[PDB]
Amino acid sequence: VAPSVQQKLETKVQESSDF
Amino acid sequence: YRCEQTNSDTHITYQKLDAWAKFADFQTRIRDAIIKRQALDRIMIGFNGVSRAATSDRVANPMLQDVNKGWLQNLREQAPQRVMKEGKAAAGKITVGGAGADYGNLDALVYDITNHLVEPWYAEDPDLVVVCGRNLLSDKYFPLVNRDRDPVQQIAADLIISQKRIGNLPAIRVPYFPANGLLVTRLDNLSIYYQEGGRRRTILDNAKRDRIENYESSNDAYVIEDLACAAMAENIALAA
Amino acid sequence: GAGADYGNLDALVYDITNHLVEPWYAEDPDLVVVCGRNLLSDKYFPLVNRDRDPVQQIAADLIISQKRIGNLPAIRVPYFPANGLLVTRLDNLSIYY
Amino acid sequence: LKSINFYGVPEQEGEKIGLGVSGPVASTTDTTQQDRETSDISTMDGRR
Repeated sequence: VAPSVQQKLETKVQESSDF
Repeated sequence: YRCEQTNSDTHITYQKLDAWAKFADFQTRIRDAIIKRQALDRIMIGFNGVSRAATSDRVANPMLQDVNKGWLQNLREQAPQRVMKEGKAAAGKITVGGAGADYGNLDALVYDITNHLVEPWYAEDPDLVVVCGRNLLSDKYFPLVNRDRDPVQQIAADLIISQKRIGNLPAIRVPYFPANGLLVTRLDNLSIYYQEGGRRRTILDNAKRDRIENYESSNDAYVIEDLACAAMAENIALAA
Repeated sequence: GAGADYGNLDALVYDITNHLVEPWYAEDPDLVVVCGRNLLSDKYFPLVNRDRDPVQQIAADLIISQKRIGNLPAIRVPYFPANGLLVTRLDNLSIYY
Repeated sequence: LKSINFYGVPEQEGEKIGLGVSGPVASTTDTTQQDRETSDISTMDGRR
């Protein structure tokens, strides 16, 4: 029907907390 | 200071675990992310915690204003003269040089705080810094370049933008700081007093509800070591 | 030109960087401002047109030497849209062939 | 164009999904008459 949409996984980086 | 309990808690439904089963490390990665989030969330309370309500409403106070007393609230309770709630003859706020004349730019406001609210023997401490969020610092440097400066002044403005100091004090980027607010203190003056042995970490595989749960009750207390060197301003109506 | 709405282009680049770019990547040293050659020309033009004093002239030459815009290096790129300005580290931009 | 990235993706379509969290996760609840209601914040959204 329609091609499979290949997916990778990005980790959404949060705000840096070195405070 | 009551090192009172905070109920950090995360559940992963079986459905989310199963539907993303192709990514082998999927589960682990969310754990890493949540660990990072938790630490960030920690400091977030430390500045937005206005009170500790018996029940947390994630919709009423999404800033976590009712989970604990952040350092800022301690100022607003103990030694409330440190909290410059309103400026000189303004209307329930601190205006800047846009409206007539009150503290001019932000530099004069932090200077006045440093030499009238911080204790004398700390006002000249080299380690005194100014904690601020993103709106006020960025918008403080903004009128350096928004005024159509001449080339020498543009070189100088770029240098000033490079130097993150507010007034004469080094500035600290801090996420989730209450906008229109400014803290002047030493970073060594701020502390987390958590109860040792208060790590009620537990990992529950709650099949009854079909979710992998994880509890961390943490007894913590956002405490300012000394109020001699912890001043602040609220409602910095930074006119544009 | 009229009022005060992001003043000179450097003020606009500063606001874009510090309000729209992620607050943690706002200071990546490789954050470069991608904009067409003609736009940089039109923003550096006032530095030499408004009849400034000689010491301001040498300062102007120094700035024109620095391709840096706002406070960020500017990448002169052909065929860029007129009256547009992108900002991103040049490793965001990928072509998946 | 020497600075642009060139990746040889072996498929016309596809997505990369960012795995974020929906905000604060830590809160407090008095369990005298309540539960430590646990909430999920893990969100994920993908570019195509």
